[PDB]
Amino acid sequence: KARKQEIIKTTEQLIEAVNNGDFEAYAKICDPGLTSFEPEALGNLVEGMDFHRFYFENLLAKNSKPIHTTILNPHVHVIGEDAACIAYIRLTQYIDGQGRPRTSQSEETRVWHRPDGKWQNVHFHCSGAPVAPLQ
Amino acid sequence: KARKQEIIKTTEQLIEAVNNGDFEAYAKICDPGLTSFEPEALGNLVEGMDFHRFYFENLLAKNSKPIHTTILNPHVHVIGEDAACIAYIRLTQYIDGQGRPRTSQSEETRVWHRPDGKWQNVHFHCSGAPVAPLQ
Amino acid sequence: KARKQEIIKTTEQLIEAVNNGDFEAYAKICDPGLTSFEPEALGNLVEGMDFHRFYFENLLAKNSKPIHTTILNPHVHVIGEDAACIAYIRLTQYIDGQGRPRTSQSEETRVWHRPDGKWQNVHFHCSGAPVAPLQ
Amino acid sequence: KARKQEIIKTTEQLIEAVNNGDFEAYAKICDPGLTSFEPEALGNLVEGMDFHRFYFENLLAKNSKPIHTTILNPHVHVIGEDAACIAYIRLTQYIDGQGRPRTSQSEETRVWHRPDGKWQNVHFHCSGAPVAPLQ
Amino acid sequence: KARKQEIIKTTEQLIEAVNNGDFEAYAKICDPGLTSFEPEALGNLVEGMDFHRFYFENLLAKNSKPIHTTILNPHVHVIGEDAACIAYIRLTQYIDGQGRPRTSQSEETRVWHRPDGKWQNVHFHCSGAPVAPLQ
Amino acid sequence: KARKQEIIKTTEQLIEAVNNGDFEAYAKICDPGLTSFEPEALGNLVEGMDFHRFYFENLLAKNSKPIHTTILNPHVHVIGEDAACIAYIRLTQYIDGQGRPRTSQSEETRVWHRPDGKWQNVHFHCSGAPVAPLQ
Amino acid sequence: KARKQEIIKTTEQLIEAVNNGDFEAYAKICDPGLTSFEPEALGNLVEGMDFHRFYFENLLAKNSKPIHTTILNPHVHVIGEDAACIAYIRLTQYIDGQGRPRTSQSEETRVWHRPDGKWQNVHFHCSGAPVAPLQ
Amino acid sequence: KARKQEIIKTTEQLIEAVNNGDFEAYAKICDPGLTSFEPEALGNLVEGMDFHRFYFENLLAKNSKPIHTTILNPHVHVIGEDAACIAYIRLTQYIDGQGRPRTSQSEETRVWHRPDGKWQNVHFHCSGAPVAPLQ
Amino acid sequence: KARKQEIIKTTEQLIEAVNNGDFEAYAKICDPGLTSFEPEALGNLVEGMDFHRFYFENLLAKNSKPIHTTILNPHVHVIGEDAACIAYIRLTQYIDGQGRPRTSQSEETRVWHRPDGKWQNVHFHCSGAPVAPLQ
Amino acid sequence: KARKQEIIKTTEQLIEAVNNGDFEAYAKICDPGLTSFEPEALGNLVEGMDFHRFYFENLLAKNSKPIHTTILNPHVHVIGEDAACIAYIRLTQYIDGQGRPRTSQSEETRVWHRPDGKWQNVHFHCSGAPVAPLQ
Amino acid sequence: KARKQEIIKTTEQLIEAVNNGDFEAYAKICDPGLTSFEPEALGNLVEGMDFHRFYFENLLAKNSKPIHTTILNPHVHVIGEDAACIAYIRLTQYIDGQGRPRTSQSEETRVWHRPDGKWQNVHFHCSGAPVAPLQ
Amino acid sequence: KARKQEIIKTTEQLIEAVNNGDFEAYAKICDPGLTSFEPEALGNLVEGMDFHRFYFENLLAKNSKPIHTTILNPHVHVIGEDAACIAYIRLTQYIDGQGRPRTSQSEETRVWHRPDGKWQNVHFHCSGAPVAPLQ
Amino acid sequence: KARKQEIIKTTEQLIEAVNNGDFEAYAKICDPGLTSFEPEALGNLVEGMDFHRFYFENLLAKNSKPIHTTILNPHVHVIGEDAACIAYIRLTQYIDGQGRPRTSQSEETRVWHRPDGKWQNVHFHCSGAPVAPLQ
Amino acid sequence: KARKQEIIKTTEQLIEAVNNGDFEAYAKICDPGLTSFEPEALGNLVEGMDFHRFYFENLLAKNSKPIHTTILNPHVHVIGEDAACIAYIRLTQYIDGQGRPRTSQSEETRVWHRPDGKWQNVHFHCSGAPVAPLQ
Repeated sequence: KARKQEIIKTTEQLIEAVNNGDFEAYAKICDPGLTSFEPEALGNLVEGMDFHRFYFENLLAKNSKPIHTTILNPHVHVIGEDAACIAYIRLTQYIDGQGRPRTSQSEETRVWHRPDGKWQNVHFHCSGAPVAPLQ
Repeated sequence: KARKQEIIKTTEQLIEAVNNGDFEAYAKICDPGLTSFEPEALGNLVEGMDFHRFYFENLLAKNSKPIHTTILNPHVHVIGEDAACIAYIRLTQYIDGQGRPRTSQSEETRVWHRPDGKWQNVHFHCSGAPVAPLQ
Repeated sequence: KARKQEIIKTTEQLIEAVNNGDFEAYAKICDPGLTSFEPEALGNLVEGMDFHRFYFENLLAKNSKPIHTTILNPHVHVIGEDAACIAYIRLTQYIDGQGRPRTSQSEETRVWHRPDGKWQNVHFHCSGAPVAPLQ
Repeated sequence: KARKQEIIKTTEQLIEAVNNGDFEAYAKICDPGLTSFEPEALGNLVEGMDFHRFYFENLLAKNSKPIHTTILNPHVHVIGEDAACIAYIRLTQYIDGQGRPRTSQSEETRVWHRPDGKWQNVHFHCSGAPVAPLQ
Repeated sequence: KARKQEIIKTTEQLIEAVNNGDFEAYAKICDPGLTSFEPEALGNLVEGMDFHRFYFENLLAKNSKPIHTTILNPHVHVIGEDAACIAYIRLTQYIDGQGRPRTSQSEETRVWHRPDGKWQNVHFHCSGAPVAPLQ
Repeated sequence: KARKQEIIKTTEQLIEAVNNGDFEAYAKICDPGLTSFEPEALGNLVEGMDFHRFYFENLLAKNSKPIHTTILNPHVHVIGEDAACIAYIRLTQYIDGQGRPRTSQSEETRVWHRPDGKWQNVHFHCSGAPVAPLQ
Repeated sequence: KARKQEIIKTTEQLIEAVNNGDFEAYAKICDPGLTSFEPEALGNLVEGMDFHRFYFENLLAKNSKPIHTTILNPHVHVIGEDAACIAYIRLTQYIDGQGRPRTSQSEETRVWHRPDGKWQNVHFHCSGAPVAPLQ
Repeated sequence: KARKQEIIKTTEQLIEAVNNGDFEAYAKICDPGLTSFEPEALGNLVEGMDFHRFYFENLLAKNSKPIHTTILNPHVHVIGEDAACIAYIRLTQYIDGQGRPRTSQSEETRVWHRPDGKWQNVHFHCSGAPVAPLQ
Repeated sequence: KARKQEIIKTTEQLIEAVNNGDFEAYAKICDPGLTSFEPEALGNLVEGMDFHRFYFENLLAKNSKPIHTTILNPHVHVIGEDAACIAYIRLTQYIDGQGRPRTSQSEETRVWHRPDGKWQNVHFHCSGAPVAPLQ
Repeated sequence: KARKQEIIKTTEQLIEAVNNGDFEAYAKICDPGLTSFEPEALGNLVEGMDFHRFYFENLLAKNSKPIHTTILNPHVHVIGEDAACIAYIRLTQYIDGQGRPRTSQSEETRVWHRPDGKWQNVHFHCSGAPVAPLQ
Repeated sequence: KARKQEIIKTTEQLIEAVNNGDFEAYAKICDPGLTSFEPEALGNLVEGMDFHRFYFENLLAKNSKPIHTTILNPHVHVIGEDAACIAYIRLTQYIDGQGRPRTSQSEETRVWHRPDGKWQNVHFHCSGAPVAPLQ
Repeated sequence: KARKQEIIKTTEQLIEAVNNGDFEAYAKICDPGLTSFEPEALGNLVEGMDFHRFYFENLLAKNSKPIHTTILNPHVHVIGEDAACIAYIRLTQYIDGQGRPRTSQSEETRVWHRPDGKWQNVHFHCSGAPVAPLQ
Repeated sequence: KARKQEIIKTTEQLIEAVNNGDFEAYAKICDPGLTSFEPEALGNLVEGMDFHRFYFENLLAKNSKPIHTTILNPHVHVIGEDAACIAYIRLTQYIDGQGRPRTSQSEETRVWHRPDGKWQNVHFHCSGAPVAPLQ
Repeated sequence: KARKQEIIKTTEQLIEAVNNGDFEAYAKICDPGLTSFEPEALGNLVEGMDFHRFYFENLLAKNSKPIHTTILNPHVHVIGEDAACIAYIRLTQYIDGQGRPRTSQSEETRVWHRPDGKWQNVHFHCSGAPVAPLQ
């Protein structure tokens, strides 16, 4: 019961890092063999870090607008001593180029494993909106 | 290396069962606590079997058209003695109501665990097209 | 903790009655001073039973199609010995006039009171789709 | 008969606070376990204060335009010594970015309980327009 | 206080007569100098009975479909011993040519006078939908 | 015959006051229990003065453009010693934001009563265009 | 004052003849040098009877549908012992090819002269709809 | 034969006055009981001078652009010693806001009477374009 | 003055022949070196009879519908003992494939010469609609 | 054979004059009783010079752009000692308001007579584009 | 001068053969090394007979509708004892699937050479419509 | 075999001259009796040099943008000692008004003759795009 | 030079087999490790025979319509004793469901290798239209 | 197995050169007889270097924006000692003129041969997007 809390804590940390534009921080939580389905891949299965490094260097760098993220009804499956899965709904509140409020939704899955006594994210599937807020 | 083959074999079996409209068969491979993201849920996270039982009783029952399914570039992560994850691209070839050929694509993730010495599917995330071919 | 279960049980019963087209049954669970916000009222606050009696006599009577209803993440507030409130999301699966599957969503609130030792529904607010499935 | 007046008085106070952009004031009238259905949640059931805190910090702060709000035909149910429900129609008059007059309508439900001898709002369902005037 | 009830009673009777297609009955309640604003006049002020006699002879005659009419929040002004005014909102529920339910709204004013000890309708203004249900 | 002239005279005075933006003047001619149907109410029946006070404070204040109003074919019913009704068509000529001429039409009903030996307007129904010229 | 009545009587007779499809009757009331502006002339000024004779032989012949015509607010100028002018608005109620009611408006001028002690129509200008009801 | 010339001469004079923006001149040629059908009246029959006085004070005042008017195929009926009617087609050439040439057509009727030994225009019907050139 | 009448008479005869579908008759009135501008030539200048012979053999042959043709304001120039030109406007009334009346306009020029003591048409220019009625 | 050359020479001269904006020159070649069909007349037959004088005073005056005109396949009929007709196709090359090249086509007829030993143009019919290049 | 006639004669013969659907005849007039630009080639340069043989076997075979072809203003260049070129405009009149007349235009070039004392067509360029009439 | 090379060489030279805006050079290679089909003629067959001289004086003069032209798969027929024909596809690469690259295609035929021992172009047919690059 | 002929011969044979619906024949010419880019794969790289086997069993089986295929300008590279590449343009002529002719274009590459002394196709890239004719 | 690595290495080098705008470098890796299918050729098969030289001189020269290219799932066939083929999917990430991120996909084939002991690219087929990123 206590193990579900630390998956949600770790997941929160990861999302924080991304919104902060901290590539250094992000690289410590992801497995170096990470794979992902996301809208920016145009239906392709991407693998490794360097496809993502572009957005941390050229988009997230300029992040100045106020933002808020809410995680709704997380379901955690624990499937060994060192293995976990989480499914959740994500709401992001942001302000657009007109100065008006906006909200966008994505539905998301992450898979976790614990090599060397540290949790690492090995896979990610993002659906509905992209990871960055929709336009 | 040999453990990746049996995940792909088991995944194939599951997809076969669905196309066949065999609810009995389908219920043996899924965990009774299965959860899923799929377009038919309208962005909601559904849990348990009875949301799916409707399509096996009222749609799949009438399945008469010829169909072919191809799995492209499956990536398998093995994350314990009894835990596995698979990501893949799915192409379905089918014939429409005009009698013309059609093809549709979905991109898909499944998570697997082995309680009682049998593999069970615990989570599913489907993206692009629905599980049944698009119109 | 046990009182939340009987609100969800009673709410289920009410929804059953409506789908069944049982006006007799429906009249026993509702307060005779019931009020409602629903799309069929065109933004107006209707009160009493006879606005609803039309659909039980002229629409629900003919109900023949297969249907399934799922209640997602019900939140119950208990606010006295004899007073309760419930908020929930409703998914309805149905088959259309072409013979194709459909799903529709509504988000809903009900308020309950217990005069004479029996639960009665005193107010209802329906949002998104109407009470009957959308077209 | 006298208890219906103090529900309408309290409801008026709450709406005043929101239009004024007074988060401090707003937090005293709402229950800390408040839940709401509103268009900004995109069909989701939100809970707690911090989803709302964003608009008091980033939108309502800048409120400068003249505004008027009218409550039409409030119906109050009183359902214990310490429990009440109110349904009402809301008209808001405002001036747009062109300097022209506008009016918008919402239809609304609030549920009230009296712990510690003070009325607290425990649930809210907003329909038609959002809480802030429509564009 | 009692005089407001008999205006609402008389108004109900008139609406009944129209839906029934009873021209004989309708002619007894209206003043022979009746005037009206209604959508069928195309923005013109019509006077006397023979413009209306057409619909009782050629449309209302064929009235076979089920119908229900609800009067919402009637306001009555009494302005002498023998003079009254009523404003109200009207909801009509009907079934269309596809066999589907429909609802339409009109907002309406009637003026009443009592020559020879019998109430007579002297003016009518109809707005939103026409007197017969909208298509 | 002479009593029809003073209703038309009084009605003219009222319309003058509105176009002039004289709230003080307007308040003396209307009954404090005035009710109205007008397009700005969005199909609702408004009552009392403060819904109208907004336009005298924020729109009519700025009235600078040339305007002309013509009343066509007024019909007056006199229904006691102290009670009257008037129906009329209104044409307004105005100049738009391009500097081009425009004309708009509304069709209108007013009801009058004479408490304390002074005529007061008790009800108003406006149809076609709003009270202010259309855009 | 009495001479205005016989112009309206004569005008009524003419309109009757046209709706009846009586070319014989129509030819007795019109001057043989009649001229007209009407939509069927496509902006041209037609003169004499034979342009009109086509519609009495090929359209009006088949006239079977129920019809009603109302003349609103006729203004008559009398301009000698034997000379008159009339301006009026015409409403026609008719039933369309779907079996639904319709109404159309035209605004019309006729000029009259009395050679040989009988009134004759010398000119006609028709505007808005054509002489026959609009589609 | 000679009397047809002076009607065309007088008609020319009137049109000149209007294009010149000479309200003084215009008032001498029209009967004080003039009536008209024109597009600016929105299908209504206007009477007297003050509806027209607006355009001489606020539009025609600014008339600066070059203009030319041509009268085509005038037909004159003479119907007493002191009574006449004229029907004609009018072409107006003008330059638009882009500096490009434009032409517009109207088809027109005027009725004339001679009280006190001076011709006066008693009625006017304008069709196609308005009196001022079309945009 | 008398020579203008015989040009209009001859022109009438020609138009009669065409509507009648009489190629024999048509060939006697036209010069064998006839040239024409008409919409059927697609902006080309056609010469001789055989381009026209197609419509007399394959379209005009089937002419069964009622038709009427009116010639408006013919202008004739006579330019020798044996040479003439005519310009005119043509209105055709016809019944369409729905059984509804229609009217179409063309504007037309013909040139005439008298070799061997018989008038012959040497050129034709047709504008607006084609020679046969428009669809 | 030689007489066809002088018609084409004279026609060229006329077109030159128009493009040059020389009203003086143009008036010497046209008959004072000239008539024309042209698009600027809106389907009407204009007669005399003053309708054309407008374009020489207000459009052609400003002619500054480069222009070229080509006459294609002129057909000349000679129909007396002093009477001629010409049909031709006209291509005009011009530069538009963007500075891009444009070409437009018209198809044209002119009729010529020789009073007092000088050729004069008595009629003109222009089709496709107007006389000035199309936009 | 006489050699231009036999090119036009030979060209006529070829077009006859095509419309007749005579592949045998067509093959005798074309060079076996014929090349062509035509719309059916989709912008490609086709060479030899077998691309054309398809339409003689599967389209032209069924040719039943009446057709007429006119050749306008042929220009012939003769460029040796045995070499010629022709440019021309082609009008085709035909009847469509509704039974209505149609006309289509193409502009065309053919090149001719005389090996073995017989004229042969060596190249063809077709522009505007295809060789068969347009739809 | 060697004669095909000098036709392609000469054709290249001509295209060079046009792109260079060298009218002097262009006039030496073309026959003074040149004819052409090109889109700028609007479906007409133009003859002689002066229609083309306009573009060398008013468009090609300003040619400043970079351009490249490629000739694909030229087919040459040689049809005497002094007579030749060439068919080819032309690709032009250019930069537009936004500064973006563009490519356009035309398909083209030229006919050549050798009077006085120098090759001269006698005919040209251009299809798809115009001679200058498309917009 | 002779080796280019046998590649074109072999390529022709393959295309024949496909149009014939001969899966047996097709399997002998392709390498069992064949890969392809084609529109039916939806941008994916397919490998092996069984994706293609569907169309030979369910589409090509029913092939009844007349068809013709033309190969334009094949370029062959020979790159060893046993290795070759071919690029070509393909035109297909076919008849549609209306019975009208159609043509479609694809541009295509094939790669060939000679194991065991027999040519085998190892790769295919198809662009523009699909392998079967476009709709 | 080792030979597949050097094809992928060489292919990477080529793509690098293109993005860098290094024409010198690009010319060393391509065969001087290179052929290509690419969208810029408009369906044509181009051959040699000078069609490509335009983009290295006029587009790639200005390349300043950040860019990233990813090669997905390369398949290599090796078909001799000196002959190879590669098929791959290409994703390009770039920033647009608004400063927003973009991604585009192409699917691509290259053929390689080793004359003189150096690998040279002999053919290229590009599909989906062009070689430069899509707009």
